[PDB]
Amino acid sequence: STITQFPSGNTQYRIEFDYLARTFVVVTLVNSSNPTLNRVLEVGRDYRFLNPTMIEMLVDQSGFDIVRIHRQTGTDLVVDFRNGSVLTASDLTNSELQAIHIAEEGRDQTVDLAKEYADAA
Amino acid sequence: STITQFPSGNTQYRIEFDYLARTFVVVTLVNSSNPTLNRVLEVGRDYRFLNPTMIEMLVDQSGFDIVRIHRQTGTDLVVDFRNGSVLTASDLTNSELQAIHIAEEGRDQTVDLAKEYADAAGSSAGNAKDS
Amino acid sequence: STITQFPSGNTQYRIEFDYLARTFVVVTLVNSSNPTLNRVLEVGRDYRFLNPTMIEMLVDQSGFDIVRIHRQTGTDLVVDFRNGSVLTASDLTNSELQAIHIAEEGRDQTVDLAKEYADAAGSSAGNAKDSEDEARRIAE
Amino acid sequence: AQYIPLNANDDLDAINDMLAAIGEPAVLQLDEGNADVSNAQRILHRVNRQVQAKGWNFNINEAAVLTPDVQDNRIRFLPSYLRVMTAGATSYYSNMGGYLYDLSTQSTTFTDPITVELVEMKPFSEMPVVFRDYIVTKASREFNAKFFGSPESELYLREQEAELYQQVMEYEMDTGRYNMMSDIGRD
Amino acid sequence: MAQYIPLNANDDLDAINDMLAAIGEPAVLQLDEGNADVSNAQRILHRVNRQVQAKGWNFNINEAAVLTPDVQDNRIRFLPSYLRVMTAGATSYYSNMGGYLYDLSTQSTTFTDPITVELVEMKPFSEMPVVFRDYIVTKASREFNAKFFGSPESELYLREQEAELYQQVMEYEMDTGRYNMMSDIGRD
Amino acid sequence: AAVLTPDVQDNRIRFLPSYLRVMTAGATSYYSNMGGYLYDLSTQSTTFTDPITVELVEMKPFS
Repeated sequence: STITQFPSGNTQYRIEFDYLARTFVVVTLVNSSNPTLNRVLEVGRDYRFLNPTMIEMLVDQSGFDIVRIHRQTGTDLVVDFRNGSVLTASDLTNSELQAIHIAEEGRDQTVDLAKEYADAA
Repeated sequence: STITQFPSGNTQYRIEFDYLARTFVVVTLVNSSNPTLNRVLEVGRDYRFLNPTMIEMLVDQSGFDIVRIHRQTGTDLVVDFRNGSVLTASDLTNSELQAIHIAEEGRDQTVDLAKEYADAAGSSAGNAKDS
Repeated sequence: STITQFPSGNTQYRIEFDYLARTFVVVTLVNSSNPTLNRVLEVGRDYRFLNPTMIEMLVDQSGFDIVRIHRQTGTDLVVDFRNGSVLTASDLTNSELQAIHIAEEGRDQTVDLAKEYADAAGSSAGNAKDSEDEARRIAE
Repeated sequence: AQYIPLNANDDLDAINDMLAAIGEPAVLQLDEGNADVSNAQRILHRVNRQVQAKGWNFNINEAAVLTPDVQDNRIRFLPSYLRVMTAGATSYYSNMGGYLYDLSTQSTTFTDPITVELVEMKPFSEMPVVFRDYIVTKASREFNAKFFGSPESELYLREQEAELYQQVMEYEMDTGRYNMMSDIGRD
Repeated sequence: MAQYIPLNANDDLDAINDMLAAIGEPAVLQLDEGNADVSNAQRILHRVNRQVQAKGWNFNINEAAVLTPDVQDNRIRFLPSYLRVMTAGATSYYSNMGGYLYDLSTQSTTFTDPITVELVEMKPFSEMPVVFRDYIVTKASREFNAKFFGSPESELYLREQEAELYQQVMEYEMDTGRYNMMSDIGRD
Repeated sequence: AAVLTPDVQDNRIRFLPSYLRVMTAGATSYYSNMGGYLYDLSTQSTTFTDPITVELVEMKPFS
């Protein structure tokens, strides 16, 4: 889907969903007992990209148990059309995939989060 | 709209919204007294399409009071683009329409699914503490 | 970011989002205490445009304390492709933008109602979880 | 006789003049065209934005009331802003994540309206004539330079540009009187 | 837009397209990693941005900044986003040794209470004033032309453009601060 | 010395495309065009109510 939870206490983690730009990925450490104890990491100071699907963390765990990764698509155009240029299929694919991703996330994310909280309860 | 309500004990019904494929439309039976059962039907042996705007059923029960019909679009590219093929106008039109829909689907059922999941979790917490 | 509110009393207000046409902008007067007295203003008799990013009010602001501005895009198509014609970028561009805009209002609308209830459910789940679990662990 | 133009626009004519530097005839519309029409607009827009940002007597506004929001106290940073400064003092203003940031206090939590000095942008078709001619010549020089090297077409635009620059300055000086002997009086 | 700024513009794509213009080729329309030119151009742009941002301007230096030591071991990390570390009004001896803060005066890497220094951090490209962006783009274009495709006419113009932009940056810098030399002076 | 007069229904003054320079005789001036109407930067409005006197230059045919 567009949200995933992994146990804490590791060095590497997997990215499974699809994205259009590398700056659309968000990482966050969550504590089960304390709801307001959450913090949001930041790229370069906390983690780095080993390959298009691998991330390596450089922080120390403590009062946390689960690692959460979700997606958030941006607002800016990915493809901008101009007369006199070569046109292929991938352009037309991405131009629609952007809006489809936005709609899918905005519809699903919170419902899936409520699902996981529900069965965790 | 996107969600429709229909009383049971009838033979024929209609459809009140556009769609892109026959698989998108979803029909299920509703029993208000027992929210838990809410059996969901499926194509072929239960209902069949003659007129694109009409629904004609095969089987009926008598323990249920109302019927639910609603739309649910899928998150996959209906149209495919490839080098060497030809670009028509129908595909170009049908491409964007997909997104303009998902918007309303979210707009309606997101909120009222939130209620069900929330009070289910609350009741689970309550009976967990009690028992 | 498509819904904003400002205090009432001034004479000029700013527009802070893009739009495709001047008919996609809505201005309304808000009463915080009783929300059954809201009104909608019509262009020409209540407000006017100076530049693409500013307006002026022309009516009396009595009994009101918030002013709200939001964007509402229509659903009818803008470009109509037909066979046997030349393909141009503007049509490709105008069509793309229309879709991205709508999806944005949809998400911004739904998140508002979703987030608080999701948070309440999560907090209740966590409270029941730790309370019951460690309490019964200590008990037995 | 006289010259009465047919369906005149202030952008199509500018593009046509920029095309004349190479030596190609005019056009009738902008919706569809070859690459050159799609290569001139970028340069024209960039040059316009660059020139408009120097700060002249008819741009700088010394009093403007920016107001915060009501739900979360913050101030947005629209892409039509060019300069943000305070008039009679030193200022520390910058952009961080599409919001106004004050380096002195290291926060983005403004609570009350603020008065600053800013310069906004205007569409190309409402500037005075001399500025438009100067911008067109400046754009034409670069367009000739980066796509078709011709010596005869060069060596003339520079001479024209110098005179246009002088005219711009001499126009600017007459807008404000600027008398130095002001607020000076006693027996 | 024909009469105004285009809607939802991408700054990095525009910068790449402007860099490609000096060679004499049209746009690229995607900004993808498959093409050879994009990968070469992006590194140069990033390097020039980092170099220019490190000179020190009135909106970078933060006089009062607080750093805190770790709990388990008394050390302070040296993040890769720091550019200059100095004290406010005195001589300083700071350096990096094994990803940690080192003090040459004391010859140790152990700090026991938080300290206060000044530093300069890095910012994303699309969050800078306009004149700086134009200056950076011109400087990057010159190097890209010089290193991969020798054109004799595209030159002899970028030099004048760079000089003009440098001047304009100077007037912009001298305007934010007033810098009155006759302060702190007064008596009968 | 030239005289410009406002409209009756609304209070605005048009900006014809034959104007070349607009200035005040013996003082500083702030005049410009914004949406086909006369704008005064000092007051930040376009609501002139009475006729004013300005200094301008108009165009003439080549012949």
